[PDB]
Amino acid sequence: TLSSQDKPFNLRSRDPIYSNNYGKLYEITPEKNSQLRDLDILLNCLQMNEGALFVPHYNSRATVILVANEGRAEVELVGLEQQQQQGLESMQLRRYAATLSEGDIIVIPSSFPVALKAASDLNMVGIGVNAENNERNFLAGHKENVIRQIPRQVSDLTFPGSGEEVEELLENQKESYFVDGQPR
Amino acid sequence: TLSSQDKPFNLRSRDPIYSNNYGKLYEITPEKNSQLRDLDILLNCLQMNEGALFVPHYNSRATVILVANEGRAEVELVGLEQQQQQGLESMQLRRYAATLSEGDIIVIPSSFPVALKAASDLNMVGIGVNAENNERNFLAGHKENVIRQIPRQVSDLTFPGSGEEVEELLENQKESYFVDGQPR
Amino acid sequence: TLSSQDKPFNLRSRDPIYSNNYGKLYEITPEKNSQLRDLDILLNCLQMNEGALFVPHYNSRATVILVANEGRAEVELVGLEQQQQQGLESMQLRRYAATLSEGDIIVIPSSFPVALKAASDLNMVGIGVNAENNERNFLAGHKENVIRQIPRQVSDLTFPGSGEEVEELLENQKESYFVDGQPR
Amino acid sequence: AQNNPYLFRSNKFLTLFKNQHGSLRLLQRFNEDTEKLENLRDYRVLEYCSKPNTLLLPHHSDSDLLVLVLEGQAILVLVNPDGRDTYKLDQGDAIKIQAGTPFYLINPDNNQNLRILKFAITFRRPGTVEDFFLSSTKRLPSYLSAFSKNFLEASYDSPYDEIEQTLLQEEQEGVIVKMPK
Amino acid sequence: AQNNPYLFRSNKFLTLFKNQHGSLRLLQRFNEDTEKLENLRDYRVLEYCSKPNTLLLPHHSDSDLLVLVLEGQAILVLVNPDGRDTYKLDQGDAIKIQAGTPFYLINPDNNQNLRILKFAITFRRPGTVEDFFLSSTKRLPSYLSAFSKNFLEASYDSPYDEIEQTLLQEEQEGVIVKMPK
Amino acid sequence: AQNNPYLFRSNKFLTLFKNQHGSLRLLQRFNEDTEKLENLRDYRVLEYCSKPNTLLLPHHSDSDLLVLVLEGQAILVLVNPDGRDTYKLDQGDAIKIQAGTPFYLINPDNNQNLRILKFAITFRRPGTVEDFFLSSTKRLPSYLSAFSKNFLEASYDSPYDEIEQTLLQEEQEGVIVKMPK
Repeated sequence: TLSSQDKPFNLRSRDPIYSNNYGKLYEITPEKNSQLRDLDILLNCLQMNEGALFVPHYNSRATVILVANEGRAEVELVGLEQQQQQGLESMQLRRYAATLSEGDIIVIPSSFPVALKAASDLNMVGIGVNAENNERNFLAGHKENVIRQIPRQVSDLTFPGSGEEVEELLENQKESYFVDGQPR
Repeated sequence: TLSSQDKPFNLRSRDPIYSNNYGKLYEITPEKNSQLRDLDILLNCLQMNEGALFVPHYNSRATVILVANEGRAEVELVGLEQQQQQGLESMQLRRYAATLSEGDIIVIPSSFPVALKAASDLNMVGIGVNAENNERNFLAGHKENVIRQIPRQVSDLTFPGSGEEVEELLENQKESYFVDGQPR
Repeated sequence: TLSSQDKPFNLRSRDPIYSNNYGKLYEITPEKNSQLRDLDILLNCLQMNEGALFVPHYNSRATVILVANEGRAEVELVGLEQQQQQGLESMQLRRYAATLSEGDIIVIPSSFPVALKAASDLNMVGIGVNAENNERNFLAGHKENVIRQIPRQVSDLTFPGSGEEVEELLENQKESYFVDGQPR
Repeated sequence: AQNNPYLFRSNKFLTLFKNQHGSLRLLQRFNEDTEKLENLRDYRVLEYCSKPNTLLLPHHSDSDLLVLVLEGQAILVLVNPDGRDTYKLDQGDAIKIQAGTPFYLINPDNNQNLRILKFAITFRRPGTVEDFFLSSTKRLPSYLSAFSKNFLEASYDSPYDEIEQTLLQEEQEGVIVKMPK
Repeated sequence: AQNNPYLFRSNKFLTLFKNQHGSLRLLQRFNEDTEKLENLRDYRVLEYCSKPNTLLLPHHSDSDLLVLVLEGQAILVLVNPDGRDTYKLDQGDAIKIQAGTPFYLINPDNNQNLRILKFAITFRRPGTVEDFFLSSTKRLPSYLSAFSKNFLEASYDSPYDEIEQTLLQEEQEGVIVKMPK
Repeated sequence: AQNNPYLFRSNKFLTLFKNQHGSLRLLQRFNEDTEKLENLRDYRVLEYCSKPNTLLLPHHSDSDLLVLVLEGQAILVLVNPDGRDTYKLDQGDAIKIQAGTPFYLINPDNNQNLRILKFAITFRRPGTVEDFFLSSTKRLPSYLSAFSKNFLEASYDSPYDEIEQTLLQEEQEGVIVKMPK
């Protein structure tokens, strides 16, 4: 594309950050895209097969716009939204979950967790805003799982369990990001 | 005005960007000025002779607050306006115009095309907000006439006319930025 | 306490802009501190001896969130806020005084004059939004007193009373920032 | 829509253009129904579908757009006041299109349909993305028509009815065309 | 009240999540009552206090936080996906917690308390500051409780019944624990 | 008015002060009537004029000021916290006067006046400028006076019925005055 680039040039989708047999995730950031740098946008390309599950996680600062290209997706964000709560109260917990069809969009705000179920073999394109320094935290699977960095002292005080008992729950998971959510 | 003297001191009008005998235009972009940069504002000094037509066109990104400093001016400004006409065909084309005089202001939005006529010996001064990286695209004249730059079949596919016959009209404009606008 | 600590690794408080028999004023600024830049915030400690009163002044651009930690503070904050009462005389003067106790928060707006009398052995913490390039300039005192650099025939017209006159009412304070808040 | 506060699930757009050749669709402001999306307030999302062998008439955007191919491959020419820049995009390609730059998209020689995801980045009018097309349409005339006869004729250096032949048509196909032969 | 007597003066902090060795207050939205301190909308102050030998169970905030030691001595652990980083706050000590990083703040051993000043810089929503806890406690249950059992079965590789066991809880005490030993 | 259909065309200011020495006039919110000019919220155009041999008494300003000389000549004295920086400002000139900087405009002797454009870049109450005059007048008394006896007292380590008599006055030729000249 271009005998005459030096402006925008074309960006495609090169090596994966998360790859394996369940799915793939292709993120391009601003730290590595002058074009996306100027603009503050990050892109991705989520790959998946039916029965594969995209473990619970949340972005630190990026608000991701999920676009459904080819496929059906069960979603699930989870929340804690308002402020005219104030004195604790009102501030309730939500589970917002759905089925994305082709052309169905879903927004995944900054500190919310989420998990994506792939009812079919599935393709999604996301656009995260405020992508600078984005970090993505995992609360399940072996790797990137933050609930597992926490040490036993605290762990058993945080959770109704015991450092190892919990510790087992945490090791239970053989894999990483992507999994099989076999029915049940 | 001072021996010991180096701040961000004051600037003025140094080397026109457009001069021909119908007018002059001076610019001071954020790119070359320090104080202007932390404002992300540009300044303009329009010097136009009575009879001039500062040709239609538009700015890529700065929003120009035009002030009338000396003389009268008849401006024409075009705009698709309020998407808040979520219609097209229910989204309209309005033309606004004014024969502005001293202490009178016209505001020239980003992609709106504007053209200004010079009813008397004329002086304007502008200020552009969002001033950075702004490019002025001419819709007419010889130099920087964006229309001249659409190849044949397309241009052909774009105007009720035909590629050359349209190419024809294009380079009919003897001149460049400011032109003699003596009636017909 | 943490050797191989670093990055957003703590920060405390080294050397005071003001120091006398009456008080101390420490400042940490975006200019000087890694994680203050991007936050665009100034951090400050107010240590004051029972009776002293922070000289009347204003900051150029940091809004300071005055939080009372210990002791009683006596605050006078001069103001006139909203641009809808124009034609000059409209938005008029309003004194905002009050006595801060442990925990009360008072907010010091970007341009307004303020003076602090130490109602009892004081310590005050100040958070400030918009800090870059911000300065204090004292309306009183003897140091960085602006009205002290307003010339004789400037003053004389500016103020009821003689140039020399004004010129002296400013010589009377042999001190700079914190004075003696004894009454009248 | 009309009213649904608390929602993230956006699944309903707006057609700006539709013809048996292609589609141009804009989505609901991310804060239409809800206050919960204040942040995504400056961003609009468009969608562009085109049948095989079609041309998307020159025009410029009042705002920055992020453009990214979902299905097909394409030709994009960016008009500069200097010349033109043409790029060919395949699945996943993406480029940025600053505001003020006129540009057109072609779908080549093939049976292949085109799917383009157009992320618009508003600045001049918040949440608002405007479009400025040079060609005449039974849908909107061409902005070149708003000018006076004098202003027109002077710039141009051609008499009025010589100009009215660039000026206004009956550009059959509106904004999406059937690229030639 | 309702709408600021002009007032830049502010004593009222709402009750977030107190106890027999704790506290947690969040000062109101600067621009709730007054039109005047508009530039201060996207920020919030949380003053939180605690006795000796107590913890503040891990949770993340969706905001960028700047922390401050008003009285006492502390210990800040900050958990990220590859290790934990441990700090000490002592008088005036200040640190900036990056939005979205799970973290637990403690106050070691002695008999003097802990008084911290939390200053929020908000992004996902102006004013809004949501701290997300891993624990099901009297009031709020844990967020890992908002997914389908199917998600939790699938994710975890444990049975809803194994999960729910180290999921939810009585958390009798709640959010400001006591440093066991 | 305030309800004004589509225009980016302005003419109407507000007198802020007129005396046969000069006037100040402050333009209206570019957005008080239109919705299009929405990105112009924090700027205001001020038109300042003065008759030869004149003084616009030292005052500080809320916002950042970009000043230009559209007609005339003037002397910019910029009162710093420990100096002055005077500047001769021929016409065509401009200079960024930072906020919370006390400044004073001399109009030097002669024949022709002065006309200055005053574009403001407001930060505090976006779109609301404010001026802090030090010289008492039939409109607004010196800011220096909304303080208190016991405050003005050591603030100046003087006695009230004299400070007063060195602060509170009358300036008929108020804001814009006439030097010894």
